Amino acid sequence: RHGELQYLRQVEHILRCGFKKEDRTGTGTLSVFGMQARYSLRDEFPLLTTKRVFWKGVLEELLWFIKGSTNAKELSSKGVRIWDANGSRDFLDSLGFSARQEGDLGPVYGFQWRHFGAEYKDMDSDYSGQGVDQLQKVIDTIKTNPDDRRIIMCAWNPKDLPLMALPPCHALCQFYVVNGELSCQLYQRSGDMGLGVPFNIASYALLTYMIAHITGLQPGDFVHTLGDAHIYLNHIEPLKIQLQREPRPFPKLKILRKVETIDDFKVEDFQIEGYNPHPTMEM
Amino acid sequence: RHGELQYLRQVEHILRCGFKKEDRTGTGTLSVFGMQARYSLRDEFPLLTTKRVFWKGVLEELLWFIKGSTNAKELSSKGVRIWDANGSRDFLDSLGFSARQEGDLGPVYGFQWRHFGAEYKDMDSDYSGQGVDQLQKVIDTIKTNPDDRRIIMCAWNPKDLPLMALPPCHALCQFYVVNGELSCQLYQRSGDMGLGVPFNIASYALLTYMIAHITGLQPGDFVHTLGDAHIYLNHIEPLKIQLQREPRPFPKLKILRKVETIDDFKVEDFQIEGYNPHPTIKMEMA
Ligand SMILES: O=c1nc(NO)ccn1[C@H]1C[C@H](O)[C@@H](COP(=O)(O)O)O1
Ligand SMILES: O=c1nc(NO)ccn1[C@H]1C[C@H](O)[C@@H](COP(=O)(O)O)O1
Repeated sequence: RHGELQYLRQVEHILRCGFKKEDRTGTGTLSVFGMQARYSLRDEFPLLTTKRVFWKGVLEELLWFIKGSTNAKELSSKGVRIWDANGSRDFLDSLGFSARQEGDLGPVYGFQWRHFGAEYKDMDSDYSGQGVDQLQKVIDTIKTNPDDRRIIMCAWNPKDLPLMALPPCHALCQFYVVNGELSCQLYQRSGDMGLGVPFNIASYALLTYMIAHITGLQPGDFVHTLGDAHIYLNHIEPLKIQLQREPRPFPKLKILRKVETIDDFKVEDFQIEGYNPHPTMEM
Repeated sequence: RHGELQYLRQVEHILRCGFKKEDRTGTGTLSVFGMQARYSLRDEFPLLTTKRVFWKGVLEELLWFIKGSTNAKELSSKGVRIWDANGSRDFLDSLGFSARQEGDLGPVYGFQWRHFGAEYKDMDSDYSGQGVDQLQKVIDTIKTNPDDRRIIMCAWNPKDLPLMALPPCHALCQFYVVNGELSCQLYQRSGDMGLGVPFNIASYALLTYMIAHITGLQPGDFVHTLGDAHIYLNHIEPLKIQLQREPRPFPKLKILRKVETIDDFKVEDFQIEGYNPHPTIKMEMA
């Protein structure tokens, strides 16, 4: 009944039925290919309670995508340092991006969402009016033709892949309207169940709350679809302890004023209410 | 537990729990957003048995994608007419492409799979060496780095959307290797459960058979993920008839020689063995 039970049941499934599968680093995982969960967004927000999620992170990252930034420093400046390693001098240099300034992640989410198909130069270039503004397109469609079955925002851009500091885990999302309610489905190609997935659910849930607010709809479901769902072998023992915790009721997300456009949202517009995660995993 | 039961349980779910949702066509639907089924490809091929699926069409269509064609006439010449209406004068005209030659679907699957990001001109243009050959990239990666979590072919191209005769229902697919087995997940954004979906499952299961053959792996699973899964209101009675039929075991798919490149497959190289479906059920197209 509690929606977090689906996440825990996925983790239980990978622990019990997953296959050992080597991976790009070399730490090894247990893996299952193809999973799906549905998190209701109706009068609650799916911010996992069996372990704390970095909400400040979720929110600032999402605001950073929306402004179309591809500078890790513009995020880091908000106290959210999750993308900093990927834009470091040594990391960029290792990919052959010696000409880039530190921070320049290349044409990642912000760019694809706002400027798909534009020619990326650097993180400081002016791309005003260039490419497809997928995010505004989705919002426009939801308002004018909510029954449309093509309401997609796609970060996966095969042309641009070699220029990105890393390829996106969240390949595309799709939006859906029925009965005054906005749903979102994420196709996530690769999910670290222990460390990444709870954050990723909160992210796409928050986007859906944001879009539903500006289009005058209510949040429906967040449908989480995974490709390689995995648990790193060093996360097994912590997840078994986590798996013994009963979820606390999900918190509520409140939007504190009437916001007209997606660009106008600010950190202060949001309040998480009644979040009571169980107390205290390496990447 | 017969794999076709998942498809039938999806249809039953939509019939029972779907919402009525108007659509672009005006016929209306019952719809659910977000579904997933897994079809084993291990010593069986998921060609549905509760009605007859147009296998010839599945095979010719996929071959046609593979060679990069965006010319409906080139598929029609094989006796497979499923794209002809999309390339017709009247339809191209309605979309505003009156300068376009009849048959010219614009930058659809074949172009995206073989030339992603190239500048489309017309269906007769020479695109050799232009854009990203995603199909070949996926094959290459499967061979050189089977654990890669980025093995994706994406037909959804927001830049090209406005030039396409129709936007792709199959937005992307991802491949996955473990234990000597090749799996594929399709993200299908919109599924006509009556007419489209059984054909679509066969398409991607066949694609997976083809790639596993080329990369020397065994087919694993086909995971079918749907966005707007819908039943047109006029398919309801035909599907209620179908839901009464008990599935028969799935057929086997045989590949009849060693093929070394995906471009070298021909219709003659495939044999469906033991396909014993219940009769065709006819359903009016939206
Ligand atoms: O769960 C994840 N969520 C992300 N959100 O931005 C990013 C990454 N991941 C995980 C999935 C894999 O563990 C790893 C990415 O490695 P890849 O799948 O090899 O590209 O990080
Ligand atoms: O199920 C489908 N499979 C296709 N495979 O190529 C193509 C189309 N369809 C269905 C889904 C919708 O009923 C219709 C396309 O309409 P749209 O989702 O409104 O773009 O055809």
